[PDB]
Amino acid sequence: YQPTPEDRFTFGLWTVGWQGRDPFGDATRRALDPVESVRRLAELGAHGVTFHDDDLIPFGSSDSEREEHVKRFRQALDDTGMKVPMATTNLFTHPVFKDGGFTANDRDVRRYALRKTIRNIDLAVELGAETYVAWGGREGAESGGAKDVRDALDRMKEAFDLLGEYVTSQGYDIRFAIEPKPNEPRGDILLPTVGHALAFIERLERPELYGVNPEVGHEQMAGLNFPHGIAQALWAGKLFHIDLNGQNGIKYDQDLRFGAGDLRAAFWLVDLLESAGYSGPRHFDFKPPRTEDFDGVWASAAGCMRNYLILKERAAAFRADPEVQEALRASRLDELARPTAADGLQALLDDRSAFEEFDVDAAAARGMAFERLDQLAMDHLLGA
Amino acid sequence: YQPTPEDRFTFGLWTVGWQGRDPFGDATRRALDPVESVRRLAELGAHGVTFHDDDLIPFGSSDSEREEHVKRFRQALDDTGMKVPMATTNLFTHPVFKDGGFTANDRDVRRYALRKTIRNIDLAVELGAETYVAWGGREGAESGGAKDVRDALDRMKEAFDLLGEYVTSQGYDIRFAIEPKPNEPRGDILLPTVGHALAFIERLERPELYGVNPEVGHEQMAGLNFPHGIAQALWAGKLFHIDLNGQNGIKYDQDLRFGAGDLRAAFWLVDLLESAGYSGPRHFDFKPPRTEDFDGVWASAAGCMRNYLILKERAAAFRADPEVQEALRASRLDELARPTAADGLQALLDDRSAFEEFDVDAAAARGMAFERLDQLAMDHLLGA
Amino acid sequence: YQPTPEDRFTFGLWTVGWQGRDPFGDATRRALDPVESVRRLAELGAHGVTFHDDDLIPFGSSDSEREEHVKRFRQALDDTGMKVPMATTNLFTHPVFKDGGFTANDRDVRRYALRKTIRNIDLAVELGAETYVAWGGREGAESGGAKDVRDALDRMKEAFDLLGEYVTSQGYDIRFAIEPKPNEPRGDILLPTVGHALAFIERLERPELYGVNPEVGHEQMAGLNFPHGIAQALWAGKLFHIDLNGQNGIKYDQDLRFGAGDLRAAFWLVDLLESAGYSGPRHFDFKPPRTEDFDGVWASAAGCMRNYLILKERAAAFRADPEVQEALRASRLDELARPTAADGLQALLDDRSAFEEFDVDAAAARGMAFERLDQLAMDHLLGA
Amino acid sequence: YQPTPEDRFTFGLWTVGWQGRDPFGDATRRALDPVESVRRLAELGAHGVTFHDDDLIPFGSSDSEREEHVKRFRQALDDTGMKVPMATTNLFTHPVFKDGGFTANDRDVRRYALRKTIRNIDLAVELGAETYVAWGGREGAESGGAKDVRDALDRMKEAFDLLGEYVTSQGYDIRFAIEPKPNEPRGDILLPTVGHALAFIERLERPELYGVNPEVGHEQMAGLNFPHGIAQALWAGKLFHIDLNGQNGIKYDQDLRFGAGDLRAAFWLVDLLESAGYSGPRHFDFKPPRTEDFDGVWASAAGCMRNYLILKERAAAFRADPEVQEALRASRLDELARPTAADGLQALLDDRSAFEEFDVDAAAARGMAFERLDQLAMDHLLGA
Ligand SMILES: [Mn+2]
Ligand SMILES: [Mn+2]
Ligand SMILES: [Mn+2]
Ligand SMILES: [Mn+2]
Ligand SMILES: [Mn+2]
Ligand SMILES: [Mn+2]
Ligand SMILES: [Mn+2]
Ligand SMILES: [Mn+2]
Repeated sequence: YQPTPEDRFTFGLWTVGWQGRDPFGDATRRALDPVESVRRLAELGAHGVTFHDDDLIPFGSSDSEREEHVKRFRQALDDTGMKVPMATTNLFTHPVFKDGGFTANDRDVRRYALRKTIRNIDLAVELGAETYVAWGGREGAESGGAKDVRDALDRMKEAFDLLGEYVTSQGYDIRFAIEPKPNEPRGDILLPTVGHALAFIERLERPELYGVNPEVGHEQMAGLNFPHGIAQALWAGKLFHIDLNGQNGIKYDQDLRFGAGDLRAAFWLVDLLESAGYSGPRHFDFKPPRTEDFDGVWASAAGCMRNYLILKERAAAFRADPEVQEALRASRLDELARPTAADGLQALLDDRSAFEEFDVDAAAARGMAFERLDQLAMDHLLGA
Repeated sequence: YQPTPEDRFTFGLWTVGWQGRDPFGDATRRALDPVESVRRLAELGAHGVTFHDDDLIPFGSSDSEREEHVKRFRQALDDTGMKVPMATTNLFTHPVFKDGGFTANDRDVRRYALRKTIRNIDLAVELGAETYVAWGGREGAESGGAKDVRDALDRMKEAFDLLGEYVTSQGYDIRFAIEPKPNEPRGDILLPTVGHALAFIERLERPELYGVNPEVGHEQMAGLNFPHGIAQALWAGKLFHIDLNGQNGIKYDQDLRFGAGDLRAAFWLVDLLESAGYSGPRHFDFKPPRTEDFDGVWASAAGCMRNYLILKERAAAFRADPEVQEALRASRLDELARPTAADGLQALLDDRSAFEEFDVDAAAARGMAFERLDQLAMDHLLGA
Repeated sequence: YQPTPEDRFTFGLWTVGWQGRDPFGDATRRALDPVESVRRLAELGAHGVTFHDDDLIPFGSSDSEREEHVKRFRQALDDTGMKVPMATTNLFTHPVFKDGGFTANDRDVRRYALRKTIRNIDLAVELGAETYVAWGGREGAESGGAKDVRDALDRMKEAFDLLGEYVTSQGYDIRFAIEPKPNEPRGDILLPTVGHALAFIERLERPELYGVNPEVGHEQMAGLNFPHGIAQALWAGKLFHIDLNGQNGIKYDQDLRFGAGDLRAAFWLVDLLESAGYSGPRHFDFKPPRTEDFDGVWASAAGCMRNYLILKERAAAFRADPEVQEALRASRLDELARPTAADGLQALLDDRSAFEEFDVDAAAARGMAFERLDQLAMDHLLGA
Repeated sequence: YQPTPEDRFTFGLWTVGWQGRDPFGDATRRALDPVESVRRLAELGAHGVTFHDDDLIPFGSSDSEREEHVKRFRQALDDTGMKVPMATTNLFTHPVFKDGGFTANDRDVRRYALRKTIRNIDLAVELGAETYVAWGGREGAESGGAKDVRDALDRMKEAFDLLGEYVTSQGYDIRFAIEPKPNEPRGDILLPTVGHALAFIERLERPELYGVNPEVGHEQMAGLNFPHGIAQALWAGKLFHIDLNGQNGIKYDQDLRFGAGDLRAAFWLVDLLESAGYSGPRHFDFKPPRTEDFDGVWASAAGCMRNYLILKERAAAFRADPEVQEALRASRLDELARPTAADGLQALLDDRSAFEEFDVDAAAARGMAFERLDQLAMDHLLGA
């Protein structure tokens, strides 16, 4: 279960580099030089790294400091063969963003948020990133009067439309991936789920330039089924990036290593990504727990990839097993894939087998055989 | 706080008529004749009633029994002046629907589900309903292998497209309202939130014929902010119906009377409906608790309307209060409503006040004054 | 992974016998004769069965009907070698219990609830049960004024005290196991968690006669860690029975087969039961999903036991692995087991190594190595 | 609704003094001098302040710095008439506590945690505090192997027993109040609810010296009913302190001002505290949102007290209303307060009205009238 380049595993600088600050505790680890993280991740078999502007370039850097940080980072990438497939903006840490970036009530803040973003899109392109994530962690409210959501969605559409105009005007080959989250750090976050973000994208001027960046933990913070949401994103053709991690139910954002948390959901997610032929990077947005020293940081990172690969093997074995294929037919998964009424509406209307002569009791007596199927899936997951 | 016809309060037959069966208990009340419910609701000041096919016409009725049930119902409506603004299909109670209606794995069931629906659309039109709700409570799964969600969404789009074709071919003035719910009775339900349903609608052949029917409790079962979801539905122009009730957090679907549950969310919801000028019926999908006899049934129903009207008065007083209007300006809600960059992208790019000369620390020092605003809102809610 | 008698797997009649009624759907399966369930469970390798009074004897039976039902059941038990280790009362299904049994506001109902219980304790003893469960599913409220909880806890203590007096007066070798649940079917249930039930027991007249009957799903409906709660029950010496099943987070009570739901929690639970030497039956309180016919019922039951046995093997392999034993020392689990201050208070107070000479920064630098440990646990669980 | 000294409202230094650091954001406010917070709180009508050791004395202070900080604080208290009813230890912020204080796996850390605590108990007594809170926010785990909970509970009992020995040996008039929380900052926290803490206390050597310090938000993070848990604490005689704030459901610990969050639960809590005659301080453990400047800090604090007083008036009006008193009898709350069987077990056993002649159907027909009662409560809450 040793990772390879084709596996395309990627990590945020802010993941392994998380110093361990939490709402109730100080840092437990020293800051990492992004150069060291690139080296260490490459040695573990990662394919690439991602960044927030402020992870790579200290906030408020001069042009000359900016240049030197980027230079050093590029040398590490060249030294290791690591790629930079995705970048994003930090529009959440600095106090100025306490009520939002793109949907701050203060118009001057909204404009500043756009200018910060646009500066880093230029950098992202310079580094070869083809995806630009946006997680509006500060867009939202703690109280009902603080944020008129219709006006906020107008400001959010305005901002993304301006960004689409900018990338189009520059001829850039980059697309955006909007990351939902239901809450934390705001009491409620705008675009709280995969669904709300998919729906919002359809109202943008250039919808083709935007997709979702769903995160395992975030949908689970709403008690939603993350494989189901990914399936809807896939169905819509909007899965432009994914964040992989673990989460134990409805609570604060834990960002556990991938595999931890809801293990059966991790299994079904890998099954779906691999079955659908998803071609994007398998990106980890996780935090080694603050209990850990650097050895545990690298162990946690390695474990992300290991778990993905173990689940990939098990899901593959599940789908290739003739007994599972038989069970899937027994449960009528083949029938679900066939059109209800390719014969068309009139034919349906005139088909007495769909109504007057439909034997409801005979149909109702038919078992779905879902338990046997799911125990086959469990046996495969556990290698039993 | 006495309801009037213009208030347009409506109730499902299945609401006050709920006999009190729950997962662990038998009925506590006798079945109600829909005629009696129409009479009683009218006496309380309701404007109309809604129905599932199977609430009005016992499942498996002959044509002559069908005719007589509808006749009796129409006499009660004519006797009282009650309207029937909305109808829907029961695609969840009968065993044949145990794996779904429109997304059942069995194709014969999917066709039967469409034919059942289409029959009741004809009835709904005969009774004057302009909205046709669809709550796919059985669409989903308990286990991961049981339901391929991409195939299920294909079958779901197929079904709604056929229904759109049918209403178009008949020249009917009816529109559909899809009701999300995250779970219960399936382990996970497809289209689990307002967002997922909005997104799904945009993929239908005739999107203009479909909106959402969000329910207070259902979004709350995912710990989501129901006023926020309604705001997004409004923003999209897709709020075609609403279900009002109460829910105490993330747990089974309680369907408490409106006002109960999250009271502050009820306040903010009423504020939003009234401020936006929502013109649809204020429909209650609630269940008088099984502890109650018929006197308590009618008390619970009355309480739905009373709470709506008390919250309407308080929200109106909040928005009309010059001190609140001052607080809203202090918190920059006026600024949120103004375009970020009506000057356009280039102007933004060339505006040094948005970047080089933006004083982040001065901006960050500015308080949002949201606490004073929210205590004004609380004072208004409580009449303090 | 074939079950044996020493495995002591037991099932409620109401588990495999669940006809599939849910809040939104009719039964999907016919009623099972308890005789058939005993036969079928024995063929799968179960050790015994448990019952509610009303599962074995239809409510309202005459003495002669009572005798004949018990006779038939006893013949099946004798035919199969199945045991009856536990019984309980149905104080939740009949309408009379809509506000509770022991804590109903109506005193006449409370007395009736006690008499119903006492009748079935006599039967339980006749059948050899040594544990008598009590799940007060109707004890609680939907609204705040309906139930004064201090008075309710007085009535609850009164009832259990009377039951303790009764078993003592009869010389019966039976102990009680109180089953917490946070909600459903009441909006909030009294004694909502393992903790609240442990605390309540300590106030009873004869605390030694009462323990907890925790259920996996029930603690998870509060987002609690079920292995942690079991550990506290074990620590207190109060784990008198356990209910095993699966649950996918904070939602309605799903009662999935054991292993389903939170798989990693199932692993840690089995590890704890086996490591602690728990000697009670491994009882399943689960419901085969209503999608299933009888073949799927028996498959689901078999799967409960299979998953328990697969997890037992993996946990055993984890604890026996010298590499895990090394990791556990690396993480200082050995140190957690040693007294903080067996030297006593004064010695602690006078120990400069505990304060003036304690190097906080050196201590803080020490990693806990928990990630490596947990990846060893994951590898063992998955057989990787 | 102006607060008075008899109202006994108290605040933690760390509440109004919270600088606004969250998991995703830097401080938005400068640090407050505890002297200024004492002055400002007194001007708002608070009765007193509480502290963690590290809120009053910077961690690592010399004896002379310690003395000067305490001196300044005592002058402000004397200047204002403010009291210090409660103190506590910070055993969560410093890295050394990343795996716990009293239940850290490292024994040297456990001893250090005890010595830190004991030092501040001496200070607490010097300042007149009669209650000493303990919130073990770091006691727990993110993974299953990291923490053997039985061993941890042994270490936790050891620590509290040593503290009880210490206060007894010194002749101090101080009692402990253990604060449960279900999670955050650990994945699961030991003693996660009021119930688990009540149960744990009963196993200590000197149980009379320990009670609970329940926090509104914390029980709500488990979706529990906070008034119910308080009622059980009251019933047990163990409510030694309370933390008041707001929380919007199952999510991260929000610490909103009291009244915010679940308003109806705030109503029922105040009703219960006032009806039971609770005599402890009404302590607020809340955080003004980081959106706010200092004006909003003081507004938020004022709002805590205002909401408590508005709810007190409404609850009082509810209980004094003859119509409510009539409704409470109609719902049989009087009967719930009367013994089930003061006649004793034998009498119960011989009472044919409790069994053979109990008319279940007549009893079951009786409505509980809970909806009318709850609408009276709602009308009172809203002043309608
Ligand atoms: Mn996250
Ligand atoms: Mn992410
Ligand atoms: Mn509902
Ligand atoms: Mn509804
Ligand atoms: Mn259950
Ligand atoms: Mn159970
Ligand atoms: Mn808190
Ligand atoms: Mn607290």
